[PDB]
Amino acid sequence: ENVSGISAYLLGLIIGDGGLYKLKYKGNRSEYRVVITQKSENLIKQHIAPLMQFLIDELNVKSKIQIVKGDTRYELRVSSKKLYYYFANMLERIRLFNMREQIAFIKGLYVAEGDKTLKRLRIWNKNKALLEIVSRWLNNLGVRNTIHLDDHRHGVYVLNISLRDRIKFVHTILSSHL
DNA sequence: GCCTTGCCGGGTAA
DNA sequence: GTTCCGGCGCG
DNA sequence: CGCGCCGGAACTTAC
DNA sequence: CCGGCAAGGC
Ligand SMILES: [Mn+2]
Ligand SMILES: [Mn+2]
Repeated sequence: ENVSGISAYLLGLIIGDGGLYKLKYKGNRSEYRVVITQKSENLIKQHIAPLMQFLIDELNVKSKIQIVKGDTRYELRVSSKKLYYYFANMLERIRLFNMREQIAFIKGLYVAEGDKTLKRLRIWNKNKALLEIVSRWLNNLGVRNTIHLDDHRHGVYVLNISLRDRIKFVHTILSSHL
């Protein structure tokens, strides 16, 4: 719906700056976690949390949105087997995202781990396969780009968006909210 | 003269 | 970013 | 007994 | 994520 757009953006945040955790505790206890971390308390509570809350209402998830305070970051957390598989299944089908979903996800991923000086347009990730997919999406949207290994210390790849296509990128991806 | 982008080390924000 | 812990609830 | 939500926070590193 | 540097090209 418009639910798929919000979902693809949240998944961008999750993959970029959080995670999907399937945990096993003694014993045989368990937990399923949807997590976004971020430094800014305002960003988490006033922009990210209400979008998550909208999604929770839509899916009739009964879990609550937890915000947990670490010293270097705020952790938004939903403890929910259901929300978990929802995103986990959405991730494994990522190659089939429609255009509204691609744009939302790239935006979400850029909010998490894009170059925010905008002097340059770059996305960092260890996951080469994920970048190659975002690369294909950008090329279809008329945004030229390149991928290479940027940091040999942690195996981090960078996707570099050609500043030639700067204006089309900032308007189609960053400045579109649907 | 200037824009672009690969390189790579510091350390904040994951 | 990831994975411990102790807690509790529930059929 | 087995399993899933809560509330941390220590622990680790990818941006 | 940031940001200084340096090499290629218009
Ligand atoms: Mn990341
Ligand atoms: Mn981030």
